[PDB]
Amino acid sequence: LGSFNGIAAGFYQGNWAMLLTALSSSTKNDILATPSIVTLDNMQATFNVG
Amino acid sequence: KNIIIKAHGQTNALIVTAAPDVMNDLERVIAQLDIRRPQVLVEAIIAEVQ
Repeated sequence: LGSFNGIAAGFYQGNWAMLLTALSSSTKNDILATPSIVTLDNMQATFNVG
Repeated sequence: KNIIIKAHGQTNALIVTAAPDVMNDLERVIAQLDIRRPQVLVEAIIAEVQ
């Protein structure tokens, strides 16, 4: 129960029972990276972040 | 004696201090050796079901 998510509905009429179970889950993720630099032609430049 | 070719790399230009009479055999060949090059776009696709 500590981990459950969603809904479920308790019902009891004499001998029977039933449990409905459902959930909806979604997740969205975005990123963007724009680096820029200058150097001369023949010599290499390098760049890093993180 | 010989043909000594030297390349600069820092202006990206090369020299020819070799025969002063048949250099034409070099101008023609470098002229046939400096040419824009086309490039190709490759994409592959895969898909399966289990």
